[PDB]
Amino acid sequence: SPLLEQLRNSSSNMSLKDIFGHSLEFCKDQHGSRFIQRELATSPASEKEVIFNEIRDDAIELSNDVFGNYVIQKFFEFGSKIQKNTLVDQFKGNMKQLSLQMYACRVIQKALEYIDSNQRIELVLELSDSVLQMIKDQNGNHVIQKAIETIPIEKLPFILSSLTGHIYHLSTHSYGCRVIQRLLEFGSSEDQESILNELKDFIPYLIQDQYGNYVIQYVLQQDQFTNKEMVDIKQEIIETVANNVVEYSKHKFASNVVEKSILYGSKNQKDLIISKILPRDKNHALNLEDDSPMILMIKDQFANYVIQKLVNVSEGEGKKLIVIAIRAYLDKLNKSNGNRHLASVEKLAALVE
RNA sequence: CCUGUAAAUA
Repeated sequence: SPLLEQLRNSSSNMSLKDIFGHSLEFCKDQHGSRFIQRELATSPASEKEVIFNEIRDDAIELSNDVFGNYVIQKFFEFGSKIQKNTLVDQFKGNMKQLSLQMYACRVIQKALEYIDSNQRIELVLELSDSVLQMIKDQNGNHVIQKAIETIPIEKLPFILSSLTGHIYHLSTHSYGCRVIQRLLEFGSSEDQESILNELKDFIPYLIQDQYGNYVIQYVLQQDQFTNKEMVDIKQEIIETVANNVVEYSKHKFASNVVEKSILYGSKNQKDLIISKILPRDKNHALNLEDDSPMILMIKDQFANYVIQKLVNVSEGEGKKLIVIAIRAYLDKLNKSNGNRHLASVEKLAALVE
């Protein structure tokens, strides 16, 4: 169409008043769309009204469109109350469907950010029986997370109530762990208790899972300002990591949990873990065996990071023994003859010097 | 080993 051509072969520019014929067709076009987005951020109310009153009947369709969905979003960002209310009233009865669409879910997500608190819950209530389905969906899990971020959890009882029995499963799912992380962050002390109870028998599996290990890390980085349940669970995580320090350190996923353990654990919790790897004295340190924790760790692709980490978080008396042991390991390999130049040794080398 | 993990748009 001619107007679209007058746009591209010119970018004395056009403005929103120039396209009163062809807004919908401008919105469904990539270039037309970026144009409208740009004008909406700086146009007076009158020009915004004219565009809106023209495309409003096709809001749902635009919400689903690859290029149009941004134009709908800009109306939540730069729109008037009257305009926002109108779009919301077109969403009523359609939450689930929109939330599952690849593009419209982005509009829904933007809307929750901008509409009034009552309209948020009003829309989200439509998902009250589809929560599990929403969390497993590639598009719906983000709407769920957004809902948790924008609405007070007291207004969202149906989220957790739909999850009980499924919490461990979800904590090892790709999307489930994100939601779980949000429920914990934004949940009441009781919600957190309900969640941590379904996990506290499975910390070993969680620590070594490709998704669950993030849930563990999130619990580890909490402070003792939190509830009675966090404190206890944070201890079982430390205790469990203590009992397995070496094997976890050599684990692709669990090695990250050991790092957070020693990074965010209390003075005692930390010493509990380090006392598993520390050479007994200045002598053991100078002459370690190839099967001592330290050495098994220095030589491992994942464990070397946990060693580096220990160097940093180490107190004077333990730090002392750790450094000398590392220095010693470089010597042996250095002298006797193939050449390695491994990055893990290079890293330990310099940071010691 | 120039060393190591997670989600839907132009």
